[PDB]
Amino acid sequence: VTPPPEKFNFAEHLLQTNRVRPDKTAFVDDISSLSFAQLEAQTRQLAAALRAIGVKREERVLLLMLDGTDWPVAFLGAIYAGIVPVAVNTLLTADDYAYMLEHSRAQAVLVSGALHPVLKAALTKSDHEVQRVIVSRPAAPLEPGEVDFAEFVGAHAPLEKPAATQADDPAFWLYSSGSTGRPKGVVHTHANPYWTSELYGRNTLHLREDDVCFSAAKLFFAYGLGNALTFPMTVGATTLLMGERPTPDAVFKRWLGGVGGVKPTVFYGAPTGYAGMLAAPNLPSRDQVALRLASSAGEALPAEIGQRFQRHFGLDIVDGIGSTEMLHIFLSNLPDRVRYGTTGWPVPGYQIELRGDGGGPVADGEPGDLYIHGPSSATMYWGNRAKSRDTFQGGWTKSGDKYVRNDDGSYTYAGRTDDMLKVSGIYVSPFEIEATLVQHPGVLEAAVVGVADEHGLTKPKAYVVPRPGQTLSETELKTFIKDRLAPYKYPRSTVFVAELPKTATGKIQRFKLREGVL
Repeated sequence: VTPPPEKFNFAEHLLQTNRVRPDKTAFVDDISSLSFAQLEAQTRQLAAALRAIGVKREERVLLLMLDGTDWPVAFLGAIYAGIVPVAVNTLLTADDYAYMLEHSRAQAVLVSGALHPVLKAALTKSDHEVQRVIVSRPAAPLEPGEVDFAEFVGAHAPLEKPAATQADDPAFWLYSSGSTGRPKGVVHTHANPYWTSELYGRNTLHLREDDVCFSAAKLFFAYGLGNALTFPMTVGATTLLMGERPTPDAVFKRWLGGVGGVKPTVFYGAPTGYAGMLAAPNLPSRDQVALRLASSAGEALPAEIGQRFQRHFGLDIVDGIGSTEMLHIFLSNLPDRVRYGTTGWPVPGYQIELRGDGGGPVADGEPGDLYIHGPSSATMYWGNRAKSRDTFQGGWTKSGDKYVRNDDGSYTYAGRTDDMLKVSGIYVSPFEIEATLVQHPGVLEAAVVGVADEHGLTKPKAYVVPRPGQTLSETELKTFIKDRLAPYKYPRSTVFVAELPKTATGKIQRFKLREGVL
């Protein structure tokens, strides 16, 4: 793969790529579609609009939007102007977004109607610098300071040239959270999504122009931003976008061609989603779908889920691992070479090392910490030198995963180095769930650990010591957490116990709970 030139604007790169196919559908969702020509026009008009309200090169804007055709216009429009969109999870709290408005110093926000109320709460409580709120598909009346996205884009002529950025200039941010602390701003450059789109989307998955891509993983996840924006725009594929939660029924409606008159040929999602689908009584039969490739990431794929999907569909599930910091997948099975129970082989372009307790070599078959060297790595966590030094170790990026290398050069997941759980293929801190539980007045102490469900997928499980002399049931505890935590973070079971295993010092020995001591 030839490196991008040193003067490079990633949005201009994607637009120029598709000037050969102006009338092909680029994006379609439940209510709208954009051809590549329509997309380029709206992208450049948004770039002009953001400049006209005074947002400058290198300044951030926050992009808080459900998946839909305005999302790539927002993302590429900022990037075309050399403005840095900070693309964020749409399931967070107002406090989370208040922190991100302050930390990013966002100068504008591009927000979906359905998310405008949470964003208003974040604006009201923070010391932000937002100059304008641009609301895609408002669901309630707007006030001064807020403008409808279509009217904002419609009111400006398209910007005539892109910002003259360098390949290694910041292009956008994603946020990534650890087991404690605030989300970290992962800064990615204009070159980074060129590399993941060429090395993984083109050269590993062999995506092509006549594909119809559809990702259950939203565009704000690094995985979904490549699956359903940077990868298909790189080869001129059409992409289907869906605002709503990806249940088996919502995904099957789209597999069957129920939206936009298109049937997806490439599907991406998490092992939890694949399991939920394979369990659905109305799982489509193979002659009803046009899928030719099924990608998974977000948690290790249990072998039985891959084997059952292959038995049913005649397609393997291609499991790979990436990270927010590496932008997309660096270690993966191949479409024609899948070894279930492993995450396959290094993606060409990336070097993988396993390091032991002193940074040394590990023998094959021994677990080590996984480090990655490749050209799509983020530069830093913005404003956090300490955590940047920990993760970005002279050219190598620490993932926080442990892995074992097999005799055929494949790699098998061996756990985390930092207490995080991957549940429904999304990071969940057990300490967050425990902080929620202990705020219930009937709870004395709580410890949360991951336990495999019946399909082999990790779910949180909570061990709770009730306060003597309050009554407290499992039902009350479920009600309490309902609106306090996202549904993916719900413990799959709660076990009431009289005490928890502790060191001599009073530290909870979480490992003893995982070993089944209670």
